[PDB]
Amino acid sequence: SIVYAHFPMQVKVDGKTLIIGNFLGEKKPRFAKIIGETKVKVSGNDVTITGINKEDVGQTAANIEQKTKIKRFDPRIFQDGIYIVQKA
Amino acid sequence: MKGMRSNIPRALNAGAQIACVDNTGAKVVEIISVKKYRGVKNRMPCAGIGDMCVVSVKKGTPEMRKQVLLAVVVRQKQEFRRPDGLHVSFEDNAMVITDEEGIPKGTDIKGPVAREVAERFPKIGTTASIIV
Amino acid sequence: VIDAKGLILGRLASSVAKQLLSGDEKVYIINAEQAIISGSRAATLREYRETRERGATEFGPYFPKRPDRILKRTIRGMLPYKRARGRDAMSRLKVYVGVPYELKGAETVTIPDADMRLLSSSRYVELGEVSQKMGSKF
Amino acid sequence: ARFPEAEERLLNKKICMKCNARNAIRATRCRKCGYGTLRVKSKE
Amino acid sequence: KPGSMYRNVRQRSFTRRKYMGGVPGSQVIHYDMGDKANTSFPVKISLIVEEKCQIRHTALEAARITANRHLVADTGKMGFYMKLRVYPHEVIRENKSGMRRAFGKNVGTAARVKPMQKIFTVAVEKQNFKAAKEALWHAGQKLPTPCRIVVDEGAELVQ
Amino acid sequence: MASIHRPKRGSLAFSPRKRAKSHIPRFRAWPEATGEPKLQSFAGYKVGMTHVIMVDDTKNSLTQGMEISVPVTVIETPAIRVAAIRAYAEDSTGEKAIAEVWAADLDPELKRRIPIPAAGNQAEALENIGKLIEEGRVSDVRAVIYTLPKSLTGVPKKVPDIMESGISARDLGTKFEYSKTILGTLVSVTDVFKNGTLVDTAAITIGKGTQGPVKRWGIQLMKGKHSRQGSLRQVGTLGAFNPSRVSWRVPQMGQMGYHQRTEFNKRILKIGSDGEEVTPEGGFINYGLVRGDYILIKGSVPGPSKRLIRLRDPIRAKKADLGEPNILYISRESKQG
RNA sequence: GCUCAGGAAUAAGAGCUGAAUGCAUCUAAGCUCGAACUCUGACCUAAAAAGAGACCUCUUUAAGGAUUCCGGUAAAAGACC
RNA sequence: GCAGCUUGCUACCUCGAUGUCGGUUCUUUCCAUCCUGGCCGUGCAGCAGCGGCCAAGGGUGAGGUUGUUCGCCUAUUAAAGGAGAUCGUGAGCUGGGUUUAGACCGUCGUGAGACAGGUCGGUUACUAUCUACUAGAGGUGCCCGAGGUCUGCGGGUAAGC
RNA sequence: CCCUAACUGGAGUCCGGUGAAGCUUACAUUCUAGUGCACAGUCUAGAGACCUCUAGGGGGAAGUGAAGACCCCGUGGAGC
RNA sequence: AGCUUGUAGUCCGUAAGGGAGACAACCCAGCCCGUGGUUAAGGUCCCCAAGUGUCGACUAAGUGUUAAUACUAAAGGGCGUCCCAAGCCCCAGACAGCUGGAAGGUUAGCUUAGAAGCAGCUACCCUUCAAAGAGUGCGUAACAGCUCACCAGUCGAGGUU
Ligand SMILES: [Mg+2]
Ligand SMILES: [Mg+2]
Ligand SMILES: [Mg+2]
Ligand SMILES: [Mg+2]
Ligand SMILES: [Zn+2]
Repeated sequence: SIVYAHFPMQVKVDGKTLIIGNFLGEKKPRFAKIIGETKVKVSGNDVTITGINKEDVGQTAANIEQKTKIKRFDPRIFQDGIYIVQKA
Repeated sequence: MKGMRSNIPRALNAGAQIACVDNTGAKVVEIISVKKYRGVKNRMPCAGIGDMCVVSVKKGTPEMRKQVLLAVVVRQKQEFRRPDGLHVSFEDNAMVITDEEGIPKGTDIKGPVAREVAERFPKIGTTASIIV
Repeated sequence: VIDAKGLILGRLASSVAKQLLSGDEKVYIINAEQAIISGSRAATLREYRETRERGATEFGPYFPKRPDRILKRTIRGMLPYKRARGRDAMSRLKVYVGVPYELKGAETVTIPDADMRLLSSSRYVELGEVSQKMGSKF
Repeated sequence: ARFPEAEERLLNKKICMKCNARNAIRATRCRKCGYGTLRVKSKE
Repeated sequence: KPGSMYRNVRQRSFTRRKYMGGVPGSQVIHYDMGDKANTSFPVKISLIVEEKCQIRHTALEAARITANRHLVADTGKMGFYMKLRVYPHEVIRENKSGMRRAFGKNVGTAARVKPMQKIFTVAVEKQNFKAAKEALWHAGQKLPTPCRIVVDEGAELVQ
Repeated sequence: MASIHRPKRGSLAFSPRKRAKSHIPRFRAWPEATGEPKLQSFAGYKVGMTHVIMVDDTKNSLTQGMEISVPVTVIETPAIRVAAIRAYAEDSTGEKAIAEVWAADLDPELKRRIPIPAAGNQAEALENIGKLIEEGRVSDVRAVIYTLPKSLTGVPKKVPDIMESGISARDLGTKFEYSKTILGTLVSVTDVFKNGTLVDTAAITIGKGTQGPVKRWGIQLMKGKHSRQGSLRQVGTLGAFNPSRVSWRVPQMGQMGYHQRTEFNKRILKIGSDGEEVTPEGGFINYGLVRGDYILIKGSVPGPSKRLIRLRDPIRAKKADLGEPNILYISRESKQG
């Protein structure tokens, strides 16, 4: 699932990567790799990740979550990125 | 700070005495240190045109005398080259008492000042009369 | 010729050293880049890194980087290479990375002792991995 | 901004009280030093 | 001085009051704790020593204080009877020239022990046994020797 | 002891500092090909220095859009001849030369360097190389070129200089075909470099002979009262008590100059054809005057006048395509007085 | 006047999969990221690398090398061009 | 408990001599991290702090008093870290202090004299035998004879911060 | 002094003539750790090293000069 | 303290030869010369003579591969792993989960309005049904539900101190 406060996000699938643009006032968009044939689909404020390999989908979700972590502030007041509402 | 088009050698040396050329009330100052200068071993700090440096008043009015202040160099006797190829030099070093930003305490400057300090510090440019 | 495909390093070196010293024709170790070194990954890498960067430039220990050079150096230690017997023995050893053209299709034999099948667990690394971690193109 | 998922995956973990390593919830032993006592990540 | 300065038993005993001089006093005030007038505690555990050594009186005082605090906090003021056993009879001397007439002068008092010799003893009910073990384990932490806990009486009750 | 820290004197990335074993710079690394086939190098002879007035066009620079004065080095580049083709094979122990085919026609003055190869196998040798590449043994191809210094006048020598270059393509077959096409012909400097591009220069530097530690490593003299006690330009201490040896990293005296050096990201400002456009009154000092085609390089170049300069396309360039410089005035004043 | 990266494998650390201990768990196997560090890539030197090298050309009473002679891009003597 | 970087304890080596303190020059090592790189906690809104973990690649300066180490002070600075190397370094330098012979002041002694107190003055020897290192040459070894062009076992780097 | 640079004359470097002295049990192309009267080029275990020659500054040979001037000892002296 | 001063035995001093990496005094041995043979200490993967020896287990750390020894790190901890014994529950059914239940009353005493299970006296808040509470926590002015403790259906073999 997606969450944001002020800066809307442009999650766009392109090739074997997921590009995150405009994350917390971001000019250089971040890159998340896609492992295996794990087809991902973006729809509003949620992402669904299909696949036949359990470790593959798990690692893809982990990469997507780990790329979008803001690492210089307080989790109380800044809470943005992509979070897993349900494991594989 | 903002880069200068020209290239300025660091002529004046920490320990030098300059003749301040404004109407603030001081005649002679003593360069103590140069802002934004690390240095290496055994090297004395040095300052050139358009360098903000802390000084000490040696000759002037009693209230101004014995005061640590900030000032920049507006002229120097050591030659430096223009962007398009030419060398410019003066007969004497000079300095003006200012603040951290660049506002000079004096409202009148005597003699010419180099145009590069005029571009770096606009206030010195406006307060001056003749620029060469 | 001896094929170093899946053999323990010290066991192979000890057998080859002894039967060089006994006095015979020369010996050839081929595929000296997938020999096994039992032990955990991190400890092996740490020990070989410390061995590599240990000398002084003029006269310090110059530990080699190439895999066959490492195997030759390992055999060099089980052998009196300063004496005449040891130098003659060292003159009859040739360890090759891969398979040289002249030894192509040659009849092979193996040391039945040094076998990775004779190992309790799966805690080992291959020699080429350490060679590449030390920065060698082979 | 306090949202459910962000607090779920950000500040819902226990902290080792000696080396400050963060652990899981249903735990009683630091995974890296084994210290017995674990507190909880500070709330608001 | 540090603890390990006077902890080994290498030399003879030195305890005759009437020959030496000027021994400083002690800090441990009471050697019996808790309900002295009670005699009906079915469980009697104790802290024993695993090696010969010398214990300063200050260490004994610290151990007694900590055990007292724990036991009173958990078991209760009338639910136990602690009793220290070893009294410090030895005397400690610290040289203070060089090695010229190096014989020392009295600076303190110590209590020698022997392996498997009881130091503390706590009596409790059945419901406060774990608290007794918890209390006796902290007391042995201030003590200069390895220590183990033995349940002397009512072993079948607890075990 | 409260020690005052100081960066080390001189660089140990160039040691040992000994005389170059040859008078011709040798290249250790060739770039990656990113275009149509062509040679990756060229050769020439240094003449001297001048300056030009060019409208500044470096993007984002402070002085953009205004006139500036720039020092430039003029380099004479007579056309070179591609004299041979060499094939290399890859294995465990690195590349190994496996074949060469020479051109049929060659300059008679090449006999001063080596005896002239005789025209034996030309078509059969080339088809031999082709069969080798067809069976996937050959990995790369290199060209052998030499210069023709007899046309110049300021360079006394009349014997060619032989060196190996590299072809730039995206496949071995393309390199072989291009090498076959260009074998035994004359290649002009314009066929290798485009005006305004960057290059890398290599050459042997000026020789100073044996020099002491002060001028060789730039150590400090003796100061104050110590300046008149017997040791002024000698080094302070050769080492500590232990270890009982002099380290190789201590400054000492020896050869200075005549090493091989490389300069990065020098821009080409003008490809000329007629020498009258650069020759000052009275000619260059100790050289003479330019007769053939030349090339202008922004900045300085290692080595003195009459030294061979090798050029190759950039190996660590950053900036994108720059463009053709706008030269307004080229100084032809006398270099003398 | 010029003076970069990019990549590989990692430390602390952050995760995925996962059982002993049905659940849960960053670890016990296994896997993914992760530093001015390490390696590679640039750069200088290097067949006296004793496994003492490869290829080509010219020629074996020759090819070719030295000395003499006129010099300097080199130079303490030698060497080098 | 660790280190041997302060002072003690001992008397194992050196009295037919191993040239003292501090500073200067130049090279290197350790990490118990002052800055630069990466992380974790917070009684962390932001800025800036506080505490801890990995990391020794680079940096760690200029001045006034004092013989000083140490320490105080000044204006900058990203910061102006601490130790080891015969308390690194006198066949490299200096000679300010201590440690000879001269003299003055105070205190001791009846006196010659003394101070562990202060002050002024006061010679710095040598043509490098061996080894190590920095550079330059002549041989012999491998090799058909000669020349040329290469590869790269290895060595070095901070080449940038 | 920052921060060094160019130049001049005498030495040095190279060639001809003349022509000494001082350290020296022996061997000796070394480096690291240990051991040993606890500060090893020669011992123990490793690592390196083809030989000869020229120039150069002094890291080491606890480098050479010299029966310690500091401290103690002698039923040794001298002066006061 | 490889310190200082005693005592019994044996040694070095004045003691070869064999083994300990080298080792004044540690182990075997006290030694006229020459030849053959078997053993002691100690060893048997290679350096290096003789075992890649046999049986039963342990260690995963290159820990260790170091009789004595002036040459070898401690308290404390480990749901790391290998064993012994003692208790407790147990296939008519123990532990971890799947589940819901935790309803009677209460909104406990509480002045601040309010600390209404979670500031501050009390006591099992139900005669009663597995459950039902004066009760931990997300929530929580107070609460409230969500529900802690605490039992109940459910799997299906050992669990636990
Ligand atoms: Mg010296
Ligand atoms: Mg007497
Ligand atoms: Mg005897
Ligand atoms: Mg013996
Ligand atoms: Zn922890």
